[PDB]
Amino acid sequence: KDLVDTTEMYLRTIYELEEEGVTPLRARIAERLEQSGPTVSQTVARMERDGLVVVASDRSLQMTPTGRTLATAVMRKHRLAERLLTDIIGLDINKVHDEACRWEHVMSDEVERRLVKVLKDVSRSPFGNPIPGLDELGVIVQINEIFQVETDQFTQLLDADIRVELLDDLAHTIR
Amino acid sequence: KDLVDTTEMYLRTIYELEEEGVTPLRARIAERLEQSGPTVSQTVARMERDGLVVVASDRSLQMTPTGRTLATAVMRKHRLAERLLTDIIGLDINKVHDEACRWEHVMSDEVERRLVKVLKDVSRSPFGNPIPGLDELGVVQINEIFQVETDQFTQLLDADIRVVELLDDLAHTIR
Amino acid sequence: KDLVDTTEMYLRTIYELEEEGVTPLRARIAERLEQSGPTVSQTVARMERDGLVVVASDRSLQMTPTGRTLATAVMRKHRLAERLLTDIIGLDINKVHDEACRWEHVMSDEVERRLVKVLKDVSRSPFGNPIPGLDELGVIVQINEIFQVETDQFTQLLDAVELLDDLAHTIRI
Amino acid sequence: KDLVDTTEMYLRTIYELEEEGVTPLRARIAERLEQSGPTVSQTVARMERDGLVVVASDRSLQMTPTGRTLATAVMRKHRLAERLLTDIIGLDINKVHDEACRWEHVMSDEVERRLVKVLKDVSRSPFGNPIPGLDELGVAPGTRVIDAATSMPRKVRIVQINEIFQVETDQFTQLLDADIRVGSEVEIVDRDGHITLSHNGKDVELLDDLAHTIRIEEL
DNA sequence: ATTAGGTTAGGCTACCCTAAT
DNA sequence: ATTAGGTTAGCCTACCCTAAT
Ligand SMILES: [Co+2]
Ligand SMILES: [Co+2]
Ligand SMILES: [Co+2]
Ligand SMILES: [Co+2]
Ligand SMILES: [Co+2]
Ligand SMILES: [Co+2]
Ligand SMILES: [Co+2]
Ligand SMILES: [Co+2]
Repeated sequence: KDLVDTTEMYLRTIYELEEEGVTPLRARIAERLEQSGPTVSQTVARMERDGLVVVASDRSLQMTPTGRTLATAVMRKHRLAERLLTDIIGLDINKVHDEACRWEHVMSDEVERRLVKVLKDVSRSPFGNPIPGLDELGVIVQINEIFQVETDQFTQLLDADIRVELLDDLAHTIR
Repeated sequence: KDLVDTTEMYLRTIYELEEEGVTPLRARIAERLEQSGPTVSQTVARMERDGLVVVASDRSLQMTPTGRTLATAVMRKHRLAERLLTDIIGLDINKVHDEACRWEHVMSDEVERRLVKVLKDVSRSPFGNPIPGLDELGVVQINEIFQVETDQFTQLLDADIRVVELLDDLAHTIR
Repeated sequence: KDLVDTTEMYLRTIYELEEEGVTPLRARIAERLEQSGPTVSQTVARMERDGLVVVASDRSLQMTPTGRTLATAVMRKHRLAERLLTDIIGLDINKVHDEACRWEHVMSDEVERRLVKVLKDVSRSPFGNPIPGLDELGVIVQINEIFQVETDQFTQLLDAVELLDDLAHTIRI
Repeated sequence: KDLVDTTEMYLRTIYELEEEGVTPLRARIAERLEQSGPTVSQTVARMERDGLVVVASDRSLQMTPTGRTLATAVMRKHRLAERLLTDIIGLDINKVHDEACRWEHVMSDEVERRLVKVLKDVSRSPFGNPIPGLDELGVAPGTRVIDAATSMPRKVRIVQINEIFQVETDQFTQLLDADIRVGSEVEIVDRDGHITLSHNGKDVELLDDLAHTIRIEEL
């Protein structure tokens, strides 16, 4: 419980939802980030005030171009870190996602570029998630980021040697 | 300007001052961290309230054992990160200290251990600073304060110096 | 800890400060009502949004006519209740101010008027505080409202003492 | 629209329902306090969470002993306030119930006791509703009207007006205007479907739902 | 009565600041 | 440093609601 950077985790979340094909709703962010309703609605307002996102007429969250850009950069940083964490540092595969969930917020663009070089392929994350917005950087198919967080159900997935019945909610999670 | 974790950078700074042989004074933290006087005196009060440090009868800051412990862990994380950034990632040497000033607050104990393994020697930081509290982990030199002084440090790098006239303040910086 | 009606107790407080001759500052409200700084600053913003008060260029609180009006009505209701509580109900004199601090927020204009009738004089509260705005209703000198709250120092006053430098400007005469 | 204290008004309401012999259901509270379905269900949850009441297997609301104790103290506070309001303050009889519905939530146990002293009898409220839990404070039933009416009318004495009726404005003000007060000698019939009272040649037709909310005597 | 998704009012702490003591 | 007074981000709870089940 410490998003490190709240705004970033909110945008990464919207991004994620989009990835999973779900409609970005304040409610989503709420449950996903385990934050109170009023809370997320407020933090989101702040965001909108900073032209990072806009709550549509239908309550859906449309990241502004600028908000979108950042959301992406974060997703990219996340997956890149995961790759380095596993490929190079060789950190335990379960802890990898969490560690990255933190680093995504403190990794510079340079370090990112350096990683591109030092890393073999940078197509996808260790979990098969395609690493985004690399163009801009100036340089089973996959288990969605949302599943990677589901520890209990994920380790049950790892106990099966997967690179097991999934909760109806986690259904649309593994592409 | 974003300590990432205020308390940590506060303790790491007290630690650092001790290193340079300076007396840890609220005043130091203030200038070093470019923060208002009242601000630091209050943040510190918070710390004291959390038995992380105590303001001596002589206004000096004495980290409690527990505060001391964390202070150490942070410095450790810092230098460890620096080594990885340079040795492995190969990130530009000037940017190295800053990136680490960030990572130190989001690097887990595990990744640290993994680093110990993947890294050659972990005696000192790329700047010659002795990596501390490795014992506890369960597994000459340009002071940290100089590494921040970009202009004066790059003037130091323009002279090809690895582990001229330095500001009287930066004097006790290079041991 | 339950203002019953926040906005009211905020206004009544600004009124009170004015009475004691103190400059109404968010800071005052905070300490007086034992509420966080950010909290009172926000609740006040709400008030200002409802044209009940405005934060001066010098950070002082100037109740708008409307705000002022309400603030007064509250103070009036408070003292009237106190009188009723002591004179008619005969409730213990220390508990009186507290009970009133509650009733002030749920007493109607009518009840007030009825009270004026049933009560002897309604010049001041049992604590000598002059009952205000009896006109819109259409109808030792005194221990300030702020002192009536200081239980320990007040009962020492009832046991009759030296008053805290802060509570100094509290008892007029 | 401002219960002053939500929890209290909810409990007082369950209390009331029990009094009128109605089954305490979330639905009742909803209509009675004009609050959305979801709303009351949730506020009740909170209550249950605070062991104030429990939603039976049959969806009925059973106040825990603690919840019950509070409900009672509120009803007591209400009726005591009403008495003071009328007997002492002499506030208009219609405004009396509303003022009380507010005061009930801010009147101390002490003030209550003082009232007991200052007040003559404290058997019932100005509307004939018996003041409860005077024991905790530490200090006969009439026939529902709906039961006394007949095809052929009869004179009878108003003995009780339930707290629920006092809220039915058009309905309450109406009776209050026929100059009907507790003690009035009134006439009552079951004329083609509905029950009606007549005090001063004035006739007041009771809503079928309210017919139960008025206890009667026999002169 | 519940599921789904919001809301406002009112309150809080951590952390940061300028001016005047 | 401290007094004095205030500020933003980030959070929570008690309560209320409508649309759709
Ligand atoms: Co991940
Ligand atoms: Co994260
Ligand atoms: Co360094
Ligand atoms: Co740092
Ligand atoms: Co008073
Ligand atoms: Co009050
Ligand atoms: Co009543
Ligand atoms: Co009520």
